[PDB]
Amino acid sequence: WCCTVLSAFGVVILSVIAHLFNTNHESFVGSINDPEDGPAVAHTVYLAALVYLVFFVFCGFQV
Amino acid sequence: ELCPVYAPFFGAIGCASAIIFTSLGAAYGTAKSGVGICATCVLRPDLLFKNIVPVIMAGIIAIYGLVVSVLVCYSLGQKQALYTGFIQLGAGLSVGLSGLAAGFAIGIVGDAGVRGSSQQPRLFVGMILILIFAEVLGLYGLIVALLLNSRATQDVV
Amino acid sequence: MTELCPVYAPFFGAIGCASAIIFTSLGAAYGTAKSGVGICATCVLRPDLLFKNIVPVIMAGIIAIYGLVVSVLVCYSLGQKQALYTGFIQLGAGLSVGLSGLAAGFAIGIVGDAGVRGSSQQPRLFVGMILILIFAEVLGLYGLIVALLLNSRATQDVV
Amino acid sequence: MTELCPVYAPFFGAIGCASAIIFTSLGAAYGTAKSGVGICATCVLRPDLLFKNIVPVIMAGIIAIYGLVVSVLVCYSLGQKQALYTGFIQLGAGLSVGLSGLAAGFAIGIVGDAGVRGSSQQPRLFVGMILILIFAEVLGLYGLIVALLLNSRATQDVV
Amino acid sequence: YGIAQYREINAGLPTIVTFPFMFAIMFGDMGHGFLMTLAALSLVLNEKKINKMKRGEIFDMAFTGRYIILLMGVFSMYTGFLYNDIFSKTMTIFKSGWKWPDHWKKGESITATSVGTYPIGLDWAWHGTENALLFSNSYKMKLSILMGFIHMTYSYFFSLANHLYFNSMIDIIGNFIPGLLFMQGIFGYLSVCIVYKWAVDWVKDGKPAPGLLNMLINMFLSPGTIDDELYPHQAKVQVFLLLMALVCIPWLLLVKPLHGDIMIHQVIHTIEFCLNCVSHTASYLRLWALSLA
Amino acid sequence: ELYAIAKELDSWFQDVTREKAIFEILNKSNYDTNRKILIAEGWIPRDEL
Amino acid sequence: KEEAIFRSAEMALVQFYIPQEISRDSAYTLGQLGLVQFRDLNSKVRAFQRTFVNEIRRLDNVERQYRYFYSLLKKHDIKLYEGDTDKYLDGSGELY
Amino acid sequence: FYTVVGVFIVVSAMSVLFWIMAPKNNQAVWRSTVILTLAMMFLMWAITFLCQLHPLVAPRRSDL
Repeated sequence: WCCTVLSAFGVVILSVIAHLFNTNHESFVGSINDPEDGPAVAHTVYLAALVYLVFFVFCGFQV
Repeated sequence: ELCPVYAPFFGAIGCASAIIFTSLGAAYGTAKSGVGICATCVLRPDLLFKNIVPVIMAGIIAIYGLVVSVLVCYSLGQKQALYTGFIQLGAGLSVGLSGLAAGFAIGIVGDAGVRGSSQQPRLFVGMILILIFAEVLGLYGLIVALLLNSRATQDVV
Repeated sequence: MTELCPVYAPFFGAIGCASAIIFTSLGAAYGTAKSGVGICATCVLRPDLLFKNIVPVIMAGIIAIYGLVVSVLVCYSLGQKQALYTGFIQLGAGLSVGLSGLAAGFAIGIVGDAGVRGSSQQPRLFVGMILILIFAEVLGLYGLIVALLLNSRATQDVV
Repeated sequence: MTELCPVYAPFFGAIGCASAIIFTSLGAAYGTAKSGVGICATCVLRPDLLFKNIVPVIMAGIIAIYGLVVSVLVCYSLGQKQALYTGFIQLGAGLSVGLSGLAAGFAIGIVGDAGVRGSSQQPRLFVGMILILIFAEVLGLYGLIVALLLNSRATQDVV
Repeated sequence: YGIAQYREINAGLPTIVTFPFMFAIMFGDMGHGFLMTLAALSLVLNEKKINKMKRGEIFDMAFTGRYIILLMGVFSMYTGFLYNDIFSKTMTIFKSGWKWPDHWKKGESITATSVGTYPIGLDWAWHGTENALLFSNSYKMKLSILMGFIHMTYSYFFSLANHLYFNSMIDIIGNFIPGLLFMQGIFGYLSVCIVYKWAVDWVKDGKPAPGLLNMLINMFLSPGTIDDELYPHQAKVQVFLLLMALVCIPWLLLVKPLHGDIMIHQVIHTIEFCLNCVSHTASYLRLWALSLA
Repeated sequence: ELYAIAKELDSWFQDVTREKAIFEILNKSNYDTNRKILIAEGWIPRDEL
Repeated sequence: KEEAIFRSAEMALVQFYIPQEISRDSAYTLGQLGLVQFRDLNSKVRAFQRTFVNEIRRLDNVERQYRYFYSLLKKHDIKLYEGDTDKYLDGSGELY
Repeated sequence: FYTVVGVFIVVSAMSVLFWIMAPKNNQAVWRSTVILTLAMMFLMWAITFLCQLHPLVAPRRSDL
């Protein structure tokens, strides 16, 4: 039951940060100290959002 | 000549001590308050949330230490005048040791207050008032640190 | 720099500010700590005196205010090009006021810690408590008088 | 060695890098030791709480991780001809995280010990113990903040 | 804290709005505020479910404070809108008013020119800059001091209304006007000169911006010792209202105990009031402190 | 029997607690059996008398 | 009209004289109304010699019996059968 | 910069309007919360806008 709301907010947070990364935004990438490689990190964060959605389905199926 | 290579040493030590001494004061305060709370709330669980107040408004001392540390370190410089370093050291010592005194007072006052409130609840307001007057000490230390560091770059040559 | 105004002069001024505020805070801390322990131990049975046994705590706060005032007054006479004189005189004033405040805090804390139980067992002793608190506060008053007289002597006739 | 990059400059940086991990380890060890005494004495009677009352031990481990992060980041910034400014900054960061972590370990060890002894008979005090442990942990977190920001400020704009 | 005895004006009414906004000022963040507001909202819609069940030692105080945290989270929405950080990360909804140079050197120090102004909140160009923290310290300093002063004025006008509800003809003259004049002449003057300092374009006007705390305190040290006056006739204003503040003390000490037997209470009340006003005005800086924390 | 009792035990418990409070207030009054038994005083808001 | 509260509303001290027969019913309806604070009248008379002590102890005994019944209920597979409805009925007593 | 003053005028007009047009029942709490909410919202926004108005310092960045 604990994983429910955690994944609930995690899906949204991962999706929005992934969109910002994929849009090549100044506040996240562009700086030398930043990882750069926007598409790669965006794809990884897409995968993280997908797995959190998987946990959502798995936990909510118990209801 | 007014800018020795060792000038940033005083500023660095001031910035360090501003969080060190405040952290020790807040740590003793939180330790004494927490042992008091968990020694009293065993016999009265439900008043836990109200008895937590010593811990919070003792950790305010560490908050003061952190904010002084940041507002001092953001005045550190490679070519800072010996005077800037000394003023930063003075502000750091002021806030750190004032917070240490405040932590001592808050810790043992909160311990006494939680022991008292374990019996009857009207002591809550009184222990608040006393420990407010204890935390105002770290407040004054914050004041002194702020004004010293504000002057620290007034007319530096 | 010049021999009258060495580069290490601000040490004494900054240390005077720090010593004043720190030692006054230590005195106020011991005072409020002992007084608060006394109050929370004595009005747990008698909570209706609680709002008026806080006087020693108030006087400890007043000592802290003494320290703040002297510290800011010393701080706003500082300077990079300040005379050795100014540094040492501010150091002396800060040390004097801070240690006098420490003594006053010790006295207020101890006597208030005694007097809270004294009053809870006998109400008429509260007047004596307040008189002793006044007498102990006048010590910090002397400390601040010394500190301000030194601060006044600090800046005039400087080179 | 030049004026701004003396031969003895790496002293302060190396001892800061060390003192971080020493003092954080001392705090973590003290906290772990008192928490372990508490856990053993409290869950010899009530063993089902073993998996739960272990949290202050992991919190002391987090203090150790704080020290490790500070030390490993300071170590990389250490350099042969680094400015003595960087050395002083690294020493200050190391002390500011290490002593803060030692104080945090002191507080969290005392609180965790007493709280796990309290939780032997009354189970709802667990949440309050956790909250007070968080308030103790945030002190080491503040030490981490100050150490990291000094470390970042150490290298930038250096002769 | 205490029980409001009768048909005076209490503090319970302004609390419902001052409490959440002070917390938000000390807490401003869309992220954490959003989590806490969702917690409150999920504790509000299921109210009927919770009314018929015991919250328990996890949600006891939360159940009691079931609605406070809701408006609390709304004010957190506001403060995060102004303190533009979301989980300490700044949003880009509004175009920045400050433009970087067209050719920034990789690794070199880069300046910014104020080519515009940000509608609401701090300009997002401030995020991730060395001077940002200082700018934020100064801005909060002043924000916290103004908010705390205005809270003091609001409470002291509550004292005015309390006194005026009864006859209290001696009480108002003895306490309100002298204390109000002292408090205004010092701290409201500080606030208004802060606001004017913001209003005037110091960089564009050529005049250097005077030190705020010096302009505060050289009044108490030596009137007229002004490095740069905020406005014409500034030193005359200094000496005038400083004399006014000084004469407030005999006003606050003498007029109320007249028939005095209550002079002992009056003098402790006066000294307590002045030191307590300066103490609260100082304590208003820890809104800044919590904000930075 | 237990199922029947549980179907109305809460009602009787709440009621009997209410009469407990009622009798506590009754003793709190100035009752005197030598005359009209019950007489007392109370604080009421004026705008609901 | 409205009687909202800035700090308080003008409240009155009212004395009650009531007949013996309807005293208990008046107390019950006042309690389910719940609007008046009774000041001290017979606080001098200590607890062991109050007027209504015998019915107080009888109600204490029946409360102990109810606690015994609830102990049996928790020992068995039933708990608060009327809790859904009885709680509402007691709550519905307001303005009723 | 009189834009903040104009915002003050409009928010004060809204507050003064809602003071009278507040619900005629539960007047106290509703009126107080709405007027103080609007006023203090304006106060904080005015502080922020005036701070961002005429900056005294310019940011330093060593990265893109």
